[PDB]
Amino acid sequence: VVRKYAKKITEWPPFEYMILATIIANCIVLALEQHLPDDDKTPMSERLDDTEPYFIGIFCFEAGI
Amino acid sequence: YIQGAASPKDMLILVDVSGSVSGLTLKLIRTSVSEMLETLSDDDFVNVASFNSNAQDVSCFQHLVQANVRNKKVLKDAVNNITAKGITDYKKGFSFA
Ligand SMILES: [Ca+2]
Repeated sequence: VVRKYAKKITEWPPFEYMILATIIANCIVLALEQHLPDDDKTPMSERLDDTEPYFIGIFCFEAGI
Repeated sequence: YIQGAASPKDMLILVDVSGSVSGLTLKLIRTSVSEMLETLSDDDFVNVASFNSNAQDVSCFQHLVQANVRNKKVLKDAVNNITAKGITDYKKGFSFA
């Protein structure tokens, strides 16, 4: 699927830098998680989980573009 | 010594059950509750509660029972048959106690 010819986008170094920064931030968020036994969850777990929609959305946008 | 060192008490043990206290900590809590129950007397009233996310009584007793040799045994069995689950909520356990 190429959608014939439209206003086609071109690679932009700031875009790649932003994607790289997003990956680094995701790595940090994954590294700042504590796993507790049974069903206990640290209070920061909810705040950490709120960030996942944003990261998955920006990655999907990058992939689509 | 316990009789002569203080006055009759109204004790409410508030055990914390949660995912974190699972394992060795739960066994230590069980043993500690049993031992501290052993320090009560007939003149003292005691009830044991627990709370993961909503507090509940660990035994059939609901309000308070005299620390006889039978009520203490019932409380000991109830605390020995306890399990650890859920996410801790202090604001409910204390409001229950
Ligand atoms: Ca806990």
